[PDB]
Amino acid sequence: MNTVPFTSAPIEVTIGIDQYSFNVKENQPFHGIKDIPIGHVHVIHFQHADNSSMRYGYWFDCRMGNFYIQYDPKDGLYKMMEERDGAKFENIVHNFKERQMMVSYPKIDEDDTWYNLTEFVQMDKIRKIVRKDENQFSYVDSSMTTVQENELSDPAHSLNYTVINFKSREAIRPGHEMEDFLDKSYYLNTVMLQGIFKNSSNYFGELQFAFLNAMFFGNYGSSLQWHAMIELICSSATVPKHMLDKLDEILYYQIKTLPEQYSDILLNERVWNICLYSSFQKNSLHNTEKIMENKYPELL
Amino acid sequence: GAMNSSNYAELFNNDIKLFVDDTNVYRVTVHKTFEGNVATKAINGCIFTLNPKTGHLFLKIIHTSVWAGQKRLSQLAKWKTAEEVSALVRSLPKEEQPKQIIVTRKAMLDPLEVHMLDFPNIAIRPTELRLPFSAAMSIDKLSDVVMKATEPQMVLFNIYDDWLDRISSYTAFSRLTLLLRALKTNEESAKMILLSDPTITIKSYHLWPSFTDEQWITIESQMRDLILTEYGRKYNV
Repeated sequence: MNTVPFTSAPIEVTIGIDQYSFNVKENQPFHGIKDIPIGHVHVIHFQHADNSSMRYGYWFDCRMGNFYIQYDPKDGLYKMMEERDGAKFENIVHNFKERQMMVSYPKIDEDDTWYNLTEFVQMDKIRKIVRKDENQFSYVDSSMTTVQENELSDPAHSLNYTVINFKSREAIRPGHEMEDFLDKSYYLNTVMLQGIFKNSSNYFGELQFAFLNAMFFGNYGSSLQWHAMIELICSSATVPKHMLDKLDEILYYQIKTLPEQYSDILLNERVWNICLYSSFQKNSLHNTEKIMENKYPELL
Repeated sequence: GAMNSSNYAELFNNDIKLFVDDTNVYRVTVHKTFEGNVATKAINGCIFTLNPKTGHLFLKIIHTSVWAGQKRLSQLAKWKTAEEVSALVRSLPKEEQPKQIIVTRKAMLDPLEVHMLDFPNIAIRPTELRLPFSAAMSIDKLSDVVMKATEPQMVLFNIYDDWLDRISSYTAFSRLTLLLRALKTNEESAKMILLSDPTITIKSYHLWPSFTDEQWITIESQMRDLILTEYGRKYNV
């Protein structure tokens, strides 16, 4: 189990670690998070008590280095940093654990929620969507735009999601206009899966990362990308059976985790009604359709 | 965006534009079968593609063979319309290509946008105008060429005859929409108004009768009376 120590907590802040969250008081003796499960990516996220503007946070994998958080009073945020000195890092963590100045990642043994949300998400793929190659961890916030949003403005601070545009020459073969617009199988299987993603795992990894950035940061462009990747599958007549069965699991756990009170801002009525009730795959998402009908029947 | 009464003069400026009306592309008669079920029989249709400034009409005749063994014909008809308008634009020299295509029905927007991806600078727009272009098949010479077609054909007309020698394109369009609205509302009464007097004929190379300026005023008044008379009958008003 790995540890993200904190230098201090000089400003009152709600701290997120994956799907969990904790309130820390101004100058409270808080020195970080221990017992973080090895084997998954994680996200540590922040919302300041005195300015709920900019949710922000860091995607990381404790297998890739020793990371800690330090408040920067100039830039006014909690920053993730890497410690290259292993013995210094172990000595700081040991001191904080002995003084019980750390919260424990509160995982229930029965509880596969975080695995179910991050099954296909890998740090190397996050670092290609979020470009800052000098760090092994990835900063995301509420306001960051996507490459596609910027096309329709600082490119270094952008989310490089794969551009999906149903009315683009990439999506429509000359001579197959009606076929390709009404059945997106070409666009899904040849252009996206065989061409850009190489396999369904990379496609699902990006879809899962988009959802988590939408949910944890209220990142609007991430929400658009999540819905576009759902709609591209549901709008395709020809999808491998394993991909449909896996999409149903992926979406079920996303819909299960979503805060009930955020459904109005995180769920697109048009996309979900189309995917569940009109699309080629309207009958392929049994688990997702049942949880959506029982939890958010007003959206539908 | 959408074309309405706020931007009506835009139709007669010097930016090439076309109206596309798909109403008459897929046309059927509905009839009983021997077993007492119902069946459709397609008849020849047409795309109505009009330059409202010049009167140039690109009438693409849709022959019934294009529907043979096809499904969801009302959906296909929109895509076939977009395919043929796209083909017409590509057939025109660059300086004759439209800068805007206005579709009379909003269901034509996505099919035309997708067929015109290669032309990102041609704007595809809906209109809030209710234009009577469905009544095109009430113009005897347009009906005759559509019904006689034995294969796909494009026929070029000037829907204003020689009117632009005497009137502006705004006035020519107003006269056309009034004639087509009257033909749509009461075809028999409109044709009686147009053809009753046998001393006024239609030139071989025209669509409408050779009315003098004063006779056009009389005809236009009789068309307005027809439309009001019919509105009084519909609503008992």
